[PDB]
Amino acid sequence: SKARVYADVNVLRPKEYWDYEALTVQWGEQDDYEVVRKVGRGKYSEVFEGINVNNNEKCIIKILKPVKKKKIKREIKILQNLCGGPNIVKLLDIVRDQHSKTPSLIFEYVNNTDFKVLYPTLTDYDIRYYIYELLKALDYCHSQGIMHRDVKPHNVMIDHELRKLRLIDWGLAEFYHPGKEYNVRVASRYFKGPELLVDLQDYDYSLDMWSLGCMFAGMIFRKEPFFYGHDNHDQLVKIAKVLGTDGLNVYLNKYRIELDPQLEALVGRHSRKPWLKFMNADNQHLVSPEAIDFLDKLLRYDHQERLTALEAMTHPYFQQVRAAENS
Ligand SMILES: Nc1ncnc2c1ncn2[C@@H]1O[C@H](COP(=O)(O)OP(=O)(O)NP(=O)(O)O)[C@@H](O)[C@H]1O
Ligand SMILES: [Mg+2]
Ligand SMILES: [Mg+2]
Repeated sequence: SKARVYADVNVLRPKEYWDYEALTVQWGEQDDYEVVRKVGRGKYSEVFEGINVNNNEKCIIKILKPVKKKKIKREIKILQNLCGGPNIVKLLDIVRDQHSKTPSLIFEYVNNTDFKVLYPTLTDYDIRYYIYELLKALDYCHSQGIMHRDVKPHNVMIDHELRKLRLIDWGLAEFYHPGKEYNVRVASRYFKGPELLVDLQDYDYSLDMWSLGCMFAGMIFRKEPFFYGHDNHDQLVKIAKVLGTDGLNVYLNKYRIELDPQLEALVGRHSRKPWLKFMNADNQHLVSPEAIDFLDKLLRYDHQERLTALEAMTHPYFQQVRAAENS
């Protein structure tokens, strides 16, 4: 399997672009940024709203926990490669604690509204606008040869009042190389695509489109997360109960994949369930034909059949967003 678009970006660019184990950090001043209040975390870090002492503006401080040094160089190099791209979180400085050399990443501050509270207030149009904005970041990162690999609502900051979106958290991201087998232990469970769960390691930028589709399905069906499995195996079973197992078997045999037989038995045999069977009172003001048509072209087992970020932004579903953007 190879990417259908932007497959040669790293191929054609200099080794330094993508050779992040060779990064050379040019540390800033740890004192310029002060911690004001904890806003998030990961198994990987502590994230605080900070203040830039030199100009008084809010900032974000991402204090990294001890991990192999390559993991830190990777996240930094990707941020520097994308800095300036549409809706890509801006990395402002990199600083360390003299004593422990604990690295902290400094970012622009986005005044986010938690998605469990924001998403449910969104109008149909806003959903369209925000997914469109998130698509600009994904088309931009794919075009630069990088997969995000952790597309999910906690990694999408929205300042609703400013109608500003930033695709944050490039900590799992990677440079795309035609033919490389990648670890499949990436992304959040609800957003893991079929290829991660069936162990197809030579995946590409299309994994991010499956993750975007799960976010979209959650928004229009008012159901978070939309594929709610307790562990990986179960995550593939929740997928197979919606998409049907005929499609899966087509898919497994296309790429020459034999599932683990216990997994294979959990999965079982399920008829495809049309999308409209999730339509209800609460979500019917959001489930029209274009939404379904669009969602259907994102949530496909075959990563090769899924829309690319570029195709997705031109889908008719986003016509009004495009026109508003054009005048
Ligand atoms: N620029 C930002 N503006 C506002 N809030 C932010 C910003 N960056 C990060 N946060 C918050 O910090 C949380 C975690 O930081 P993030 O950069 O996603 O992750 P990580 O520590 O590498 N975690 P994870 O998603 O588990 O891998 C997010 O889910 C946000 O709520
Ligand atoms: Mg995160
Ligand atoms: Mg992360």
